Amino acid sequence: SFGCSNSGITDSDRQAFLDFHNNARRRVAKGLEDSNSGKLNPAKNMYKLSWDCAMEQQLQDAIQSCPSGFAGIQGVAQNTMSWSSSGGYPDPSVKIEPTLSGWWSGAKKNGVGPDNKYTGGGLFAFSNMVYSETTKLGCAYKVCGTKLAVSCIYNGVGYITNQPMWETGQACQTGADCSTYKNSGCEDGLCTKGPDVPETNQQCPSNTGMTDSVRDTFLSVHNEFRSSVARGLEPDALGGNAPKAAKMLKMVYDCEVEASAIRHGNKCVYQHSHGEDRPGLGENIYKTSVLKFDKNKAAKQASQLWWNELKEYGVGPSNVLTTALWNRPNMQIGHYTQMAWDTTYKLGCAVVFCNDFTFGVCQYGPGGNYMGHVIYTMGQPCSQCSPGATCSVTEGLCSAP
Repeated sequence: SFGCSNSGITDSDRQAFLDFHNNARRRVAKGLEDSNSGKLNPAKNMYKLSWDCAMEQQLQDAIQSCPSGFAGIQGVAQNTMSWSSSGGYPDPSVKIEPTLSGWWSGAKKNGVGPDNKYTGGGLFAFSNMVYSETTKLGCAYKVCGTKLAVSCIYNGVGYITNQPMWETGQACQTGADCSTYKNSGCEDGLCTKGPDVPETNQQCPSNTGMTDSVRDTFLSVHNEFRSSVARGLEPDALGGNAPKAAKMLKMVYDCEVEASAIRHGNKCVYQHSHGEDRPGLGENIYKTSVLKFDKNKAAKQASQLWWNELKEYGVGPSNVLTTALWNRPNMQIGHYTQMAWDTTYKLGCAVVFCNDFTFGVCQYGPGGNYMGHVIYTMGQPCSQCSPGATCSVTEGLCSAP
């Protein structure tokens, strides 16, 4: 049906954009898509795209003059292609397939790394098409005399350095296999996103700018990484895995710590707050060029980019945060350390839409990154938890709340 008002393209065009993307996504998911050398890895959690009229209309409005470069539309990644011909374009629909196949040819021509990680080398356009967490699609073309621009925008970002375009696994069998969004369906190996759950703010009613869904994203992503690291499961670029943690505390969400992150977030200056403005609190910051970026997507991406420091740069088996590891050229580790800091247990975050970037701030109480100190005490999980605390060996986190 589509139900789009835009007369710039036809339904037949919308169906050709949409089908090309989903057929190619399903091929990847099924492990059937060619690479430069063998087959691409199969995909779990590979979502089917749905058409979005609002996304389509906005993109259509931006290309009326066949501009050079990117539209700068909010909340989305963009793919773009320009054609020239002295004969003009009496049937622009015939350029849909070679545009999309030209975007797609990224992977076959250059290849994709063993973890399906984005590294560029010419995967930009392929990454937007294939990105597993993307659920919405909007495309449009415009004729400008002898010039044709064909473009698609996507509600997910696939060009982030070292982030996996998709996770290797079997394609979904039922909707229970789709882990990215709750209550997803499954159509022949493609996950299908259901309707959006309404955003609530019951955890911290005095604060403005944050919602419960975003809080639980930060909190669960933090805790799950701390659980993983305490049990010896997290890879370290400096050798093997990071050591087991003896007394890794489970984080709780804290409204006051949130209110403090919100204050700094609302200033819209990409830098650390002064330590006296967050007294006794650690801090992690994040921005992305994408404007008005989904707050949950921004929370998950920020958390992972901070965490990735361990597998990218490394800490080593002593687990000590040293000035020698700190001062490494082009290597930062301090965002990861604060996330893994065992004495740190209150989390409060903010995601603020600034006019220049989506800004993400998390604050940490009591706050780590003591120079010359271990990031966490090393030993068997739960071994050194405080006298009255609970801990399971299958999670490895000391908790009292």
